[PDB]
Amino acid sequence: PAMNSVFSGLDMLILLPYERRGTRLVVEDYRPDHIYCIGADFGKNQDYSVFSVLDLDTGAIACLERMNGATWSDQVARLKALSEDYGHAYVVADTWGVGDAIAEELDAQGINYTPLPVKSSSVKEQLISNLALLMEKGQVAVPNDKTILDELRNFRYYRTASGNQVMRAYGRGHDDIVMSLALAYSQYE
Repeated sequence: PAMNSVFSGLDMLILLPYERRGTRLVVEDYRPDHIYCIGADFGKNQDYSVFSVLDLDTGAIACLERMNGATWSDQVARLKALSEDYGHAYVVADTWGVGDAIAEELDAQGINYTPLPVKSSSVKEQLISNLALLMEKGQVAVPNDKTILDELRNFRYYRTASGNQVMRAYGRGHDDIVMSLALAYSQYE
């Protein structure tokens, strides 16, 4: 890790085997005695959308779905299917700047969701610090997928011109997986 790495506890991250089924990485199938939620961010244009299914009873990711180039309606339909697959798991959705169509469609399609708009650096910092703390404590368990691990590894601290802290991917990288995981783990006690 570089000096400015956010996830200093990456050594305590539990790595899980999985089966790749198209856009899903499936660690385990639905356990009906457990309660699940899904962290969801939505991509515009060629950006990725990432849905992270978290078993709230074990603290482990059961399934992670990631894709780009999907229509807005297809993003919502895939989220609905994942929710239904995991017992009508509730969605923690980053609703900031998602647009009228997706907002209307979540409601119109009866998706079980709670809004968590990542509307400022302050909100992002709360989400991230919670994930990072849980990680150091050995409570975060994710699919052992190099893309996921690399995105976590490359998430770094910077400062703005006014001196405020910001967190973002190194170089010209992405953080859609990081934020999806943080949205899921925001619910974990």
